[PDB]
Amino acid sequence: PGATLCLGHHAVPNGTIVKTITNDQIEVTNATELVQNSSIGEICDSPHQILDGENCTLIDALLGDPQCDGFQNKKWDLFVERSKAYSNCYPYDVPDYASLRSLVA
Amino acid sequence: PGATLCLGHHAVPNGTIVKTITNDQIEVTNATELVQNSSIGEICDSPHQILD
Amino acid sequence: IENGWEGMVDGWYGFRHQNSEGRGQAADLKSTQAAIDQINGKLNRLIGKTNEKFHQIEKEFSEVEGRIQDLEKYVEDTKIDLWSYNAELLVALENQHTIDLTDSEMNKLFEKTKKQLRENAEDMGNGCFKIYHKCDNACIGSIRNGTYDHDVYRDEALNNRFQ
Amino acid sequence: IENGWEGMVDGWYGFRHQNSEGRGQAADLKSTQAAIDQINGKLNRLIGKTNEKFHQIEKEFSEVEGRIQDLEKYVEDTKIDLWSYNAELLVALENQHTIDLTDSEMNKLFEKTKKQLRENAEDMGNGCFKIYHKCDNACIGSIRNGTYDHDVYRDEALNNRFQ
Amino acid sequence: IENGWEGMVDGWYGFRHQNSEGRGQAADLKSTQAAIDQINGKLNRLIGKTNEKFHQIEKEFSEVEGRIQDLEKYVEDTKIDLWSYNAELLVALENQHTIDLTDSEMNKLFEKTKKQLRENAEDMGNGCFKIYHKCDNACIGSIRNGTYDHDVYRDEALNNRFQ
Amino acid sequence: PIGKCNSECITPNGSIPNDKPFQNVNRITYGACPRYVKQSTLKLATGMRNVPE
Amino acid sequence: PIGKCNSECITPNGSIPNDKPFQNVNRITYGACPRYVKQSTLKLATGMRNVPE
Amino acid sequence: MLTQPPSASGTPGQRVTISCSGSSSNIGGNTVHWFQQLPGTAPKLLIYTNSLRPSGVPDRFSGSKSGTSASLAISGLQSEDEADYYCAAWDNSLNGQVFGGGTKLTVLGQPKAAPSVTLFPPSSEELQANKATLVCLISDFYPGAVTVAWKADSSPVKAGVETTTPSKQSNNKYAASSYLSLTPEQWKSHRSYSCQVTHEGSTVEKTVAPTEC
Amino acid sequence: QVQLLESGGGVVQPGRSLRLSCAASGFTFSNYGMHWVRQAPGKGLEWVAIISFDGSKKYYANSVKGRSTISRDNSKNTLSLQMNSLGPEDTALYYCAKLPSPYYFDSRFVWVAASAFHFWGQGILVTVSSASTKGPSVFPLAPTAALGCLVKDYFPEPVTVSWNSGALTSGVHTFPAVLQSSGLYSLSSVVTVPSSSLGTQTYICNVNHKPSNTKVDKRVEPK
Ligand SMILES: *[C@@H]1O[C@H](CO)[C@@H](O[C@@H]2O[C@H](CO)[C@@H](O)[C@H](O)[C@H]2NC(C)=O)[C@H](O)[C@H]1NC(C)=O
Ligand SMILES: *[C@@H]1O[C@H](CO)[C@@H](O[C@@H]2O[C@H](CO)[C@@H](O)[C@H](O)[C@H]2NC(C)=O)[C@H](O)[C@H]1NC(C)=O
Ligand SMILES: *[C@@H]1O[C@H](CO)[C@@H](O[C@@H]2O[C@H](CO)[C@@H](O)[C@H](O)[C@H]2NC(C)=O)[C@H](O)[C@H]1NC(C)=O
Repeated sequence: PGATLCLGHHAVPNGTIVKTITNDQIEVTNATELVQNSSIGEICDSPHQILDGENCTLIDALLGDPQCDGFQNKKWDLFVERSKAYSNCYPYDVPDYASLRSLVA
Repeated sequence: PGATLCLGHHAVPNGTIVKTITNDQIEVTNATELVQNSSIGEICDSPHQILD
Repeated sequence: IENGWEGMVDGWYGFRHQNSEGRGQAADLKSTQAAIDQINGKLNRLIGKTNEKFHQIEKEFSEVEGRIQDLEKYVEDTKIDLWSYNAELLVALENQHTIDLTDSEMNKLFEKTKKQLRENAEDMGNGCFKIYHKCDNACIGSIRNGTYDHDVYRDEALNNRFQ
Repeated sequence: IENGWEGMVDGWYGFRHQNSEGRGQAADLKSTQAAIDQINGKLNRLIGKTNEKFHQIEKEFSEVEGRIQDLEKYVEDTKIDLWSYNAELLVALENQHTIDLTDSEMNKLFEKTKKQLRENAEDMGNGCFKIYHKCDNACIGSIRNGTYDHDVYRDEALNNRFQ
Repeated sequence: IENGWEGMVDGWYGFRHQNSEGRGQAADLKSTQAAIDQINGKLNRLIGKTNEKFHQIEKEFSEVEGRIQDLEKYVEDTKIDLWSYNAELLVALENQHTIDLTDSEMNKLFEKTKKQLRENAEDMGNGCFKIYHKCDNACIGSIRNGTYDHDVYRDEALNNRFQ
Repeated sequence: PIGKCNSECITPNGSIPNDKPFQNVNRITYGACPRYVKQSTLKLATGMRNVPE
Repeated sequence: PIGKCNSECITPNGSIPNDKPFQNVNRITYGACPRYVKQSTLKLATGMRNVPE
Repeated sequence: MLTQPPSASGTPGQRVTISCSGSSSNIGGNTVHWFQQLPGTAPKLLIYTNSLRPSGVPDRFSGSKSGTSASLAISGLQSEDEADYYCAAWDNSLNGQVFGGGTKLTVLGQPKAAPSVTLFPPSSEELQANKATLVCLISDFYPGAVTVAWKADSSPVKAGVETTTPSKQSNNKYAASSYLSLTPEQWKSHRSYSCQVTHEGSTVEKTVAPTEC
Repeated sequence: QVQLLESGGGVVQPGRSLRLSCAASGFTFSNYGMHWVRQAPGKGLEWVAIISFDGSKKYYANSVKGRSTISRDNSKNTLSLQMNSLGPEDTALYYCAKLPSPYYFDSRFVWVAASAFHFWGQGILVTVSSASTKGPSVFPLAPTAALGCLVKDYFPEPVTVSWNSGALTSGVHTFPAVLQSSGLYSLSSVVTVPSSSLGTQTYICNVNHKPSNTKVDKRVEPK
């Protein structure tokens, strides 16, 4: 006699909630996170050249604090200053310390 | 007996490509540049008073 | 619709008809006028509205100063990036809206017609109708002008459509 | 539509049919392909496009300096707030557009079908048609593939639909 | 639609009917409820969400200092301009969305009705139907409530519609 | 060089027209200038989708 | 700690992947880094509305 | 098949465009894509879904498609983009993948075109095996169109075979090399061989010549 | 990235059959439909076959339909092609490649992605012609200056030329082979070298011909 014909779309048992203009929270099939919020915990030595100046500040290596003689004439892309860094040579101070540090960096 | 009647829009042989949300590149009839990127090469003495 | 019509030069949307009197084409004034008005309003919003800025910070440096130089560079760079983002987004949104309004005007005209031919015609699905009675050029004009009365041609079209 | 169909695994949109030969289900390739293309273009726009920034101002301070510190904090905070606003707005807009394009593809397919069954069927209103003639699995295939001719089944369906 | 109805006070969208029992008007609860929900969600997003900022830079100066003053003015001015742009764009977008959702709810209701009267009525094109059978106030109620069965009135309307 | 014309937007490259909302000639501006952006070109559609025949 | 890997975005917490457009690990960045935002999570829809069955 | 013009051309930094015409069966219904084949290597994917570039591809390459016509644009064309470009799309009628003919794009070579001609004689082990092959080459010239007039003691021959190598990645320098080969019969019977270039980069045809010495 | 070992190239007599196989590693082979494309020497790019990520869908070109078979094993991560009744219009390079295709050829897990996984394999050369593949004959060619090596009278075409254990890397021009009235191939490999190195460091070319077990070295200089 006569047949019926339906039009439909698929679905999934476990969708995820997202946000749009109409709805603060609406469920969709699948979605991707756009906010990187996790990190390993270590710095990768490539592709940027890294200089781990662990007991030394850039200014100490500059002046030539004796514990920093390794950094003589070395180049870098990113200098990593540690919270354990300390100076051991003659006491000093630098007017405009930040500016010299920034320009040397 | 019976006649047919069509609904349509115009077109042009040489459209220009623009960008929207759906399509990175889509062709339209005509479009205008919004980024001034050319200059003459000289400074105009008016309407601002200039001191060379 | 399948494609566009390159022969239209007195409008943007229109009609093509094939009847016993031959084949003809004529554009619709109201729909294209509305599209033109909207795009002109868009241009009037965008073009010619620039505000004045006279004295600012320096943005090029021939010396090595450190902290203040770093800060000024950072400020100008941040401003530039944010404004470039805004410009790209605004252009994308406005072009999407232009496309949407043009398509909406086409569909508006199609529906305005379809509702005028209540039962005297069928939708072939290719942006063209099939009118089921002898419709002359004057009848097509009565269609487009908005004066077409379905009652006059209703019984003939219902006959030629169901028997 | 009332709800979705969890049994579909070879596509996103589809058809279900119940005829004298039984009940069947099969998806539509073109519509889901278009939806997938649009979402892949969206991802290609967003993902993998990050520009380089190397040397900037300092953003953490272990000392109390006053004016310059206040200014640097203000600058970074302003930048962060503006970019966060932009991110939230962009995500909201793109998700709205994704929803809209998927729904538009569903309605596109529904209309493509409805125009194919010109007078041989009626719209029950629940996202399902009622076809008024004996339509076998081969006839359903002729529907979906786009080869269905209404003339063949027109008179039978008009009979079973008006008498 | 031609215009609006100023006599509606128990809703936003509705129906007017003229039958042998007279002329009547009554609003639709579901559609206006959905529109109200969406606009209330919009207001809940916008209103009452302001974050705290306590200590910032100075923004008015009674002296002539030069570089740092220039930079602070530039920073505050840039921030102000960017936020003003964002505010104007957000208001424009939200108002466009409000208009769009209201019109969409009206068209939703119109289609919900049109699909209910499958063949017993015709679309006159002016936001009004023509029902081709004697339909009393109870029949109109059966329409709006969603209980209208077309089969009961189908044959009478098909007769008065094709002969 | 200093010329003899009229333009309300001056850059170190010369005066530029102040009609388009954006510009990328230079970021150093004086007057009613369009905002500097990094894009070399942003095109605004003044017509419908174009499917030729 | 300094490791032996490859990543073009470095933060004081470590290297991070440079695919997602945003990040909230830290605001101090070196390299091709995603922009710091305050949101802990922003999710982008890769599928249609989901009304289950 | 898909219709791509055989050749494209331009100047460094000109934004060339290649086109691709199809049919309702493939392009009107499906998306297109574009591959690049550097001479002597496997093709690489440039564009897919008519506008999308993969991770490796620079934003200089862009694509578009409308109706039955697809387009592939290159904005900042440079020395390292002389290659073959293929447009392709899926066809539902054939239920397969249909490619384009292929398009060769060349750059504006500053017509220096100074063929560093060098005539080379046959060696010992070739003649011990009753073989001989005298060669004449041209390096660092432009464009591809050239002719070579043989002089077998001031006499012309037929069926002379040579191959034109494609452009260099940096210097954009063409090169050809034609070698005539026979046995010692028709070899030791004549003494003066010569090749005469006929090229659009100098005044008139230029002859160079070895003799049997 | 993608590490594929290709195999099956060679010379196959007319009317006989070829059987190629490329084995991939570096990704989930189990969820990508694959293509076999071919490229005749000279020019041209013709598509041969396509296979779904589970074999459920195979399709061939009308030009090679009814005489070819594409197959795959997800356990050994292997793609393979078989073709019978070969003629001269089939001598070509065969690429096993993941091209963009309709979505249903790939799995559900890779329908949506910002990456668009792709790769083309290096060519697999098959040649249909009469037998007796003979090794090469290499002659030095010596006279701003120029010198090189001419390698003639070989078949198949697979040939490579290096200079001085891969030292001379600039100015080198290896000329594409040309076929003749006989089943023999030629290849000139020249280099423009200054007139100030006739005795500075004389040069010697090396020619690697694999389908003959041939590595021929020969030095070039005038008398
Ligand atoms: C649904 O989306 C998620 C993203 O949240 C996809 O999960 C990712 O899948 C890719 C490849 O399969 C992996 O490289 C990522 O590590 C996954 N991320 C997470 C958080 O799981 C998932 O594949 C998508 N599902 C479908 C069917 O497309
Ligand atoms: C950085 O400094 C620390 C502390 O000054 C060093 O640790 C010392 O290591 C030496 C020998 O390895 C010991 O004699 C000390 O006792 C350690 N310190 C303490 C507090 O116990 C560390 O070796 C230094 N590293 C570098 C790379 O300079
Ligand atoms: C199509 O748009 C272009 C803008 O890109 C218009 O070209 C401008 O036309 C105005 C007046 O005709 C001139 O003042 C400008 O100098 C033109 N600019 C360029 C770049 O040509 C063009 O007129 C538009 N065409 C139509 C038919 O409206």
